[PDB]
Amino acid sequence: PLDTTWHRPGWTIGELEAAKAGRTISVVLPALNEEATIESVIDSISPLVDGLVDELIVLDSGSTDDTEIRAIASGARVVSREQALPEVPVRPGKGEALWRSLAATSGDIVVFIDSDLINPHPLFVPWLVGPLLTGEGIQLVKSFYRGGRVTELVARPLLAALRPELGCVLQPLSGEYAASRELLTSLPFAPGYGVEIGLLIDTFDRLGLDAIAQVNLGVRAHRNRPLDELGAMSRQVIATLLSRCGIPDSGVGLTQFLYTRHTWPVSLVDRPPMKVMR
Amino acid sequence: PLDTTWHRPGWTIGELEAAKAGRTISVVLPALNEEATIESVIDSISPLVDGLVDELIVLDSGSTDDTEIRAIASGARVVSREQALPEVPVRPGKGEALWRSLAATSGDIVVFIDSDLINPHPLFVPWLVGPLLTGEGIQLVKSFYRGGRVTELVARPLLAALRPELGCVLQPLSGEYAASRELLTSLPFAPGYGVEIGLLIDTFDRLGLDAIAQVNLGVRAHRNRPLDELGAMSRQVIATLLSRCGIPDSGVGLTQFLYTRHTWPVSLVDRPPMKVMR
Ligand SMILES: O=c1ccn([C@@H]2O[C@H](COP(=O)(O)OP(=O)(O)O)[C@@H](O)[C@H]2O)c(=O)[nH]1
Ligand SMILES: O=c1ccn([C@@H]2O[C@H](COP(=O)(O)OP(=O)(O)O)[C@@H](O)[C@H]2O)c(=O)[nH]1
Ligand SMILES: O=C(O)[C@@H](COP(=O)(O)O)O[C@H]1O[C@H](CO)[C@@H](O)[C@H](O)[C@H]1O
Ligand SMILES: O=C(O)[C@@H](COP(=O)(O)O)O[C@H]1O[C@H](CO)[C@@H](O)[C@H](O)[C@H]1O
Ligand SMILES: [Mn+2]
Ligand SMILES: [Mn+2]
Repeated sequence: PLDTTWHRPGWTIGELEAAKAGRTISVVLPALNEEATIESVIDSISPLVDGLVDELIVLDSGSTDDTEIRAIASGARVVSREQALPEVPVRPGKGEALWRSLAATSGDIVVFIDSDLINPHPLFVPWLVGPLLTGEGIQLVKSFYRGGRVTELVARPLLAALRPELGCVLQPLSGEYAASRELLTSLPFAPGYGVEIGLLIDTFDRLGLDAIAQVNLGVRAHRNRPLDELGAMSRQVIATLLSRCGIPDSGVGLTQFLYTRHTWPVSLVDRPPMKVMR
Repeated sequence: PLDTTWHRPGWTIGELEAAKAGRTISVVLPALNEEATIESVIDSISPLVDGLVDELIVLDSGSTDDTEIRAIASGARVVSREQALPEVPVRPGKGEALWRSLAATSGDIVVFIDSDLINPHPLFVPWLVGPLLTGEGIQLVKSFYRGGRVTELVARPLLAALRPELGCVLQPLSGEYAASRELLTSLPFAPGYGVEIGLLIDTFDRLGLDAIAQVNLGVRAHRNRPLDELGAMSRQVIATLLSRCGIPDSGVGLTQFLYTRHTWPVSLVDRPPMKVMR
């Protein structure tokens, strides 16, 4: 029921660049403390600039390490959250950075690539924009690949429970996807780690499956985090997913006993469609 | 807000056995293919028989390996699901076995110990019945200890979302707990791996927190399973948890792409309170 390129796409960079037909392509890498990996990621994409890709920015989500200077040294334009929308104070979390990035870019197509990937293939951006440029009716392109414990224990079982029409999607929370600016500026942006599951469910409720494609990116690798930082990610994924399914969420943060106690933040506050800022 | 023995309880086996006061104690080990571990588990408890513990059974949930003969060789009474309730056909899953075991035992207090524990401490049963025998108003005693990825990514975040009053419980899905027969035969029994989260939420909705205690069992170890068998456990945990929170569950099983497709069963069918079979 869901368009799925299962094996390596066949289009070439010149074919895809032809099919642009006046549309522009923006690439955004959100970065919070990724000095180790940001340079390899930028370098996998920058060859495409002025060709297929018209714009590449690194949205610096508050990095205190060498992310900014290493990204500058790789030729990337670096935008802080403040610089993307200065009149609006900054909130924490990933969803904030991706929402803000819509103001700092202008491509008709926006591509999101996580800045914590290790040895990312240089055909990621070409593989993601493929269905947008060639397919008709595609507005969102998620990716799948190949670890994935929030996805496989939280997101996918919960979608099976509440939005079973999205059971065919293989990586709902994937950080690598592309979508049209029209779609992105229409949708609200969940906070924190809810942003991906939120844009998936919202796109489906607004356009159905036939506007959603997914593409195989081979196999991936990234930081594999501690189980506790996943508890908080899981919580925010649940919070967002319940909201889009009309289920009230208590707003209570996950408390963990390490034994010593600590409560993690969870946000129920979405950012509005970027359209309202026109 | 929740009674919690944080460190090793102080009662001794003779003190606890005095506080029995005419009540009997039944111990149940549900077993599906546990030949490797069933003997060590039985042996940690059998010294207590005819003393604190009045009855120990192994409810054989369909084992095709040497679980039954090794359990017999360790002096345990072995009951099959058929033998516990012959007039009712057998359904799969853990919840079925624990429900059936209420018919095959008769203690005023029932203690459940997973038969897949490695080197279980012989004070587990004494530590679990402690609050039931000495405390007043305690009807359910959960355990905590010390891995725990369904618990920490699914159960606890979801309880925070939907039943935040149970955020203090440290291991909602723990297989080691004790409860009164009156409570257990009043409650329905979720199917499969939903049985623990179901008995927790149901007990709370019926008696509040002050009927629930939890006790430290130190540190544990068991099989650490594949991520896919956890996906299905997670699904059934979600299914049961949504039901007790009045949220409709689609009944759609989790589909996984290993890429090759496969859908796992999920059950929405609880067993009724064992009382209805009187
Ligand atoms: O407030 C935030 C949180 C995350 N990220 C980015 O989102 C991606 C996914 O974050 P995750 O925490 O899963 O990875 P890690 O922290 O291990 O690098 C990474 O590129 C982060 O730099 C971000 O820009 N802002
Ligand atoms: O249909 C079932 C499923 C599980 N169990 C028991 O429930 C406990 C927890 O099961 P789990 O699958 O988590 O452990 P494992 O299969 O790795 O031994 C174990 O003692 C199993 O023998 C059972 O008796 N019947
Ligand atoms: O699912 C998860 O728990 C992690 C993968 O990290 P693990 O190695 O599973 O701890 O990644 C999630 O978030 C990533 C960033 O947003 C996405 O790229 C993954 O699709 C998603 O699974
Ligand atoms: O939470 C889980 O995923 C597992 C622990 O296994 P893992 O090593 O975390 O894969 O155990 C759950 O189920 C057990 C049996 O019912 C319980 O004893 C645990 O409390 C529960 O966490
Ligand atoms: Mn990552
Ligand atoms: Mn176990």
